[PDB]
Amino acid sequence: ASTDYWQNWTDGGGIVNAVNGSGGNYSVNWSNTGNFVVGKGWTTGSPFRTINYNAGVWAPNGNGYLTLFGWTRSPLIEYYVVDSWGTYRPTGTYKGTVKSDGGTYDIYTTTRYNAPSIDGDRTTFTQYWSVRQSKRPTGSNATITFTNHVNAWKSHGMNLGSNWAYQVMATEGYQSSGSSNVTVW
Repeated sequence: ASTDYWQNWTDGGGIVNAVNGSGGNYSVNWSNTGNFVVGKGWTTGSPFRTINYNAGVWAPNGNGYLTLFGWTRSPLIEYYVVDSWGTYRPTGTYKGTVKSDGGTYDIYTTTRYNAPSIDGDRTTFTQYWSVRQSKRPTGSNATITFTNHVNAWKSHGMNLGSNWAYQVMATEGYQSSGSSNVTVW
């Protein structure tokens, strides 16, 4: 499907060279950054969407995530479906696991305090995570059947908001360097 949203946010630290390529393709070169999130997807997320992607390049030199990323409002929730990472595997409060698209993911919840949110400014919000137990190989056509995650989360009392914001396959980094090239559809 044609992506219609381009996500390019940085807290201003270091170098983040994000390129908005043709179609659903994008690339990022980053160096000694603070926190940043880049990716392509849809302006309005959906719990029934099936995300396809191919990371032709996934080379983080430190903390970085290759992950589905999105937000909902009412309540304000940031969610993730992490397929690969760099030197640090994200974790939090363990809830359970979910099997989807050939992999097994751990379900976690965390909370951010006085952190930047989608609406700008700072606030406290909850984060929902699905983190693969082992890194998913890249360079191949991968699929993320989001409904499986949404349903698994629901079974653990992890309900998303009623107002859906953007939903994208992104590259997120934190005080690191690296490169990535991803195509989303």
